Amino acid sequence: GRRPARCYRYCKNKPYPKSRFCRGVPDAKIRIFDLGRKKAKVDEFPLCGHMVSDEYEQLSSEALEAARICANKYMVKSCGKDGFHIRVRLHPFHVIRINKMLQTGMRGAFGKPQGTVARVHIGQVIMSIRTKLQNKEHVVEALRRAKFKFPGRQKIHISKKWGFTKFNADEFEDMVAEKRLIPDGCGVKYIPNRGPLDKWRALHS
Amino acid sequence: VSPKVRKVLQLLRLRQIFNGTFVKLNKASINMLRIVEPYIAWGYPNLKSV
Amino acid sequence: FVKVVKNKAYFKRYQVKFRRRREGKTDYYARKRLVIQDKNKYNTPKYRMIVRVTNRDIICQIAYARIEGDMIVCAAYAHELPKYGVKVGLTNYAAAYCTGLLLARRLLNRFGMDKIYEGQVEVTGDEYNVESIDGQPGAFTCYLDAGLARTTTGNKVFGALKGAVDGGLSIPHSTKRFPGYDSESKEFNAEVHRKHIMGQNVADYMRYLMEEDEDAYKKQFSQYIKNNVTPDMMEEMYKKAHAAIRENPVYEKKPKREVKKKRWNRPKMSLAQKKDRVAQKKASFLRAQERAA
Amino acid sequence: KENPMRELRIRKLCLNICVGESGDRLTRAAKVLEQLTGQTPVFSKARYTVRSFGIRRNEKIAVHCTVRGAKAEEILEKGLKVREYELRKNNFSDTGNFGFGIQEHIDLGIKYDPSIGIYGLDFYVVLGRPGFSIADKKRRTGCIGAKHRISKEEAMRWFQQKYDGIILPG
Amino acid sequence: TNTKGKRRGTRYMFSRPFRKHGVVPLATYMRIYKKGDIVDIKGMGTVQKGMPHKCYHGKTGRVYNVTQHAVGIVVNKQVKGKILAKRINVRIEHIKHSKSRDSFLKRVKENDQKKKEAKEKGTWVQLKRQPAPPREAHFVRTNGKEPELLEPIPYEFMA
RNA sequence: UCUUGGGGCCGAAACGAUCUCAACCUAUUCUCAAACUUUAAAUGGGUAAGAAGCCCGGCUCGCUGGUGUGGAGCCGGGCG
RNA sequence: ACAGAAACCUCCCGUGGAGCAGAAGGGCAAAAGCUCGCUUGAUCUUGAUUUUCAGUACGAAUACAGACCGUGAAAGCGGG
RNA sequence: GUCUACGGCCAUACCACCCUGAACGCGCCCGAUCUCGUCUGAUCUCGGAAGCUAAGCAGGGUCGGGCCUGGUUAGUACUUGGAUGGGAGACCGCCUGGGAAUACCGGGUGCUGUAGGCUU
Ligand SMILES: [Mg+2]
Ligand SMILES: [Mg+2]
Ligand SMILES: [Mg+2]
Ligand SMILES: [Mg+2]
Ligand SMILES: [Mg+2]
Ligand SMILES: [Mg+2]
Ligand SMILES: [Mg+2]
Ligand SMILES: [Mg+2]
Ligand SMILES: [Mg+2]
Ligand SMILES: [Mg+2]
Ligand SMILES: [Mg+2]
Repeated sequence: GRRPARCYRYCKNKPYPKSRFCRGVPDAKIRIFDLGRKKAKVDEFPLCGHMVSDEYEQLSSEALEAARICANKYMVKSCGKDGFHIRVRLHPFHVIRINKMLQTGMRGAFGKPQGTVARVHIGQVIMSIRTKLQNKEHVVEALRRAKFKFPGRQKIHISKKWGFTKFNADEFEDMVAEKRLIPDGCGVKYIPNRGPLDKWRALHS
Repeated sequence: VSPKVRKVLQLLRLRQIFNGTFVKLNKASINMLRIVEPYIAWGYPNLKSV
Repeated sequence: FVKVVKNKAYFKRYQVKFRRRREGKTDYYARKRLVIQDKNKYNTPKYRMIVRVTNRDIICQIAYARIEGDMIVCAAYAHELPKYGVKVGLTNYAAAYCTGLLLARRLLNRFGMDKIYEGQVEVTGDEYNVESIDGQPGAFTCYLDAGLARTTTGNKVFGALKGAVDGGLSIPHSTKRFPGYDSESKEFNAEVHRKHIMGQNVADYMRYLMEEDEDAYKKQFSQYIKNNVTPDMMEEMYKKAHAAIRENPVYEKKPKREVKKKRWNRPKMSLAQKKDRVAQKKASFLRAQERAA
Repeated sequence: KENPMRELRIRKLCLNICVGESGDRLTRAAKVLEQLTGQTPVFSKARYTVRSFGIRRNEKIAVHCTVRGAKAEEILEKGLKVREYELRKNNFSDTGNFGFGIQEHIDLGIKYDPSIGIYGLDFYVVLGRPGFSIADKKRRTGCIGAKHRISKEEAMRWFQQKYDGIILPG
Repeated sequence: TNTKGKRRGTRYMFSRPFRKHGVVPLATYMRIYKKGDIVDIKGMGTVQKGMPHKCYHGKTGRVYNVTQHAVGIVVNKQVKGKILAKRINVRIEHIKHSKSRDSFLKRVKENDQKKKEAKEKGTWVQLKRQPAPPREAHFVRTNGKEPELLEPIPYEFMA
């Protein structure tokens, strides 16, 4: 049906989003980017491991969907359906075209949309998994398997941030004690020393 | 030789290979030497060299 | 619940109008055409007569525009008129005429053209335009700057304009907007205009109130009574005001007096004061929390 | 002691009769307002065309007028008498205004006329304090200010004191 | 190919800057331009009259004519291998006095004054500019402190 | 969260109670733009770097003008 | 009041999120938008200029100059 | 100290709320005979001076939003010129110069021209 992914591995064309100038793009293969216990509070899952791209390339929505299933199944098998929270961090927005042959030749050769791909950079995170700390080895194995669904080189890297937050894990707890961080579900809100003093009263009352 | 390098080499009077001239240094001239950097060996001569 | 329109983005994207436009004082569409001089006339100033009527005054000024701000060349105020015999009614049509005339006579006195260009010393209220005299300095030409006033017939800005043309200034205009111009017949009555200039419309109103209701009369003209201004003497009062105005239009500035320093409003708090005030508030809040516990 | 320039007053009384169709009825409706108020009203045209309502755009479908000053109070007394000086808390807008409706205009002390018929109408009372006109003038127009505005409570309080009225819950 | 349209490609060139739309400040019309002036052309989209053609945006010229609203400018335009002196008519909204010559004019005056001040004093002053010379010798005091030793930091994969 | 709907659910039944899921609003959060943008490079494009300049005194004008004002032109002169 | 998601009246917020014949892009808030009033600068005329460019033509457009008018209280604006 | 008329730059000046305003002002305010215009003297126009700073307006405030300006982000991203540099490539490193922008943190919150007032 679709061409081998080697035909579209390289970011050769400018980004080609689904817009009012590109109509008729088929729906993407990946429609779910979060699964696991999305509703876990920020503190239940202090660990976060990433799959990081070593290559500047295009990933197809089929490979994102395949990896999501691959990583999720191994996590459910080893940590339970409520022991983790996965977040695919790439959305397939760039559209790839196909000039379908069977004849005009190369005349009028601009192609119709064929699918979608995500344009990833060196160092960009492909997907992330947060779970409890005694699942460090399970996270590494879950992401190591998912790599086989992608072209090119990736690295699994355990983050020093707390879960899916932007704050270093070693200093997360104290910031929560000083009310600089207020849990808001999956993440945290950051409280600066600014704005109406009334807010400070509510936090400190 | 590219057009900008070719002009700068002519102002220094280095129209031929292994041609030599003295250049008194300053912001104006030091930036010219940067343009022709791949085409010249330069440095600070001593009294014996002069 | 509905979207907050005046959110943070509404202000990041917001552009404020010109300050004088925010204040509602200047019409910048009108100002551009009034004050901008043709580029081939270079620095030749483009004068204009500013007439602004406040709730209790009439301000008449002669200004030309510069890049740093307008330079007021001459200025006359209706609150000066008591020096010339007019005590009350300093915002009516007759006062506007006196204020405008005093502006023209004051300006022409400054340039030394008052003897040359005497204007219409006898008020007929009819169309009159001064012409330059050959061999003499040209007549001073300016334009009326009406501001935001709705320039309908009888608008007092045209009373001040009439005073300035009768003073000797050259200001292009027609009679369509003087009181006494009849829209139905498209014809102008110079006697009706002469009535407003002398305030007979005010005097006729007094006799009306006097012959209709004493109480309403006292309410409407309490300060005319206090100054002994009666309907009969109004025309000669204004006539005596014009003659004195032409006799001496010069302004003598109020002598500036030193005053002991006195601050009538607060200054800005310093950073230390503001920063401490929050420190005091924070300690006070916890202190009150600890007690209630 | 309250400052005198803070007291409430009736800025204007807005009477409206949306007859719903141009023609003989609308012209008659304009006459009723002229009787009740004493001044010629002005028609209003449909902003759009609505098939169900049977109105085409730019068609006269309503007649309204503004009554101010002493006449505004006198007519307001008529309408509030017909309502027995009873209003509902919801009838008061959050901006300090209120209004009510009347089913037959004859109830307002207007003698019935065979050539005119009967009509309903709307009463909307716009309240205000002195200084409310700074926002309606040309030169140096401004906003009245938070402390100077009128609240639903203040208007409800004013209605009770001015007419001893009753504000029905609901 | 491309259209030959007059205002093609000026989507950003002629638009007004951010939060600077609306009225044109009147000091734009209070400037005095004289024959022989140097002016920078910058098309303004608010005024659609006298708009200089896009090829003249960002070029500087010499004023040769002044009318009620616009000026005549002689501005060099390069077309292939030649440079033409083009005479354009541009409304004074789209131009502004160039500051390029000022630093020269400021220098002309200070030179003539120095040339006159030093002359009466029987001395000699520098008038010509010079390129920045190489910095002369100087001592650097350590102030009894040892310069901080610096080392490259270890690589750490901040992903 | 009642400012609207879906499920229920005590009911005599209501905007009475009870929840619950949606939409809605409020701060957050992941990810994007050749035909988006508040910002904003490098490289680049004009111009200027004097004698055709600078500064004086005067004359002409039908142009502009409160003004022997303004601008332009012309004439003599001093400055390398 | 009839009146409802939607008729008309009122108050409040409203940087334009509308409108400006049309494609899009720019521009515009006491306006370039909407509504009234008066009107024919969409007229007569010689040159210069700009754009495509060969620095030819056309077309379109830009500053002026000479008349005749419109409009406005006027400054001005208008030869589509 | 500060206001009024006309301004220049056009948020450091805006927006929200709160406090305070001496004198002169500027206003709110009171009326409709006249001028003028409305369904309506609400607006516009006109004639006034009983009352009031309630509001506009002015000054001050807010661990205020915005705006302005610095720091950090960062010599990072990007980039001119160079190599018979690496790599299957994708790309990457170095040499020679230039060098950003968010989030985050701090500070500031109109200046000023002409004319005329008030303020021992
Ligand atoms: Mg095959
Ligand atoms: Mg391609
Ligand atoms: Mg006007
Ligand atoms: Mg307030
Ligand atoms: Mg208009
Ligand atoms: Mg003409
Ligand atoms: Mg007082
Ligand atoms: Mg009134
Ligand atoms: Mg107060
Ligand atoms: Mg702040
Ligand atoms: Mg200030």
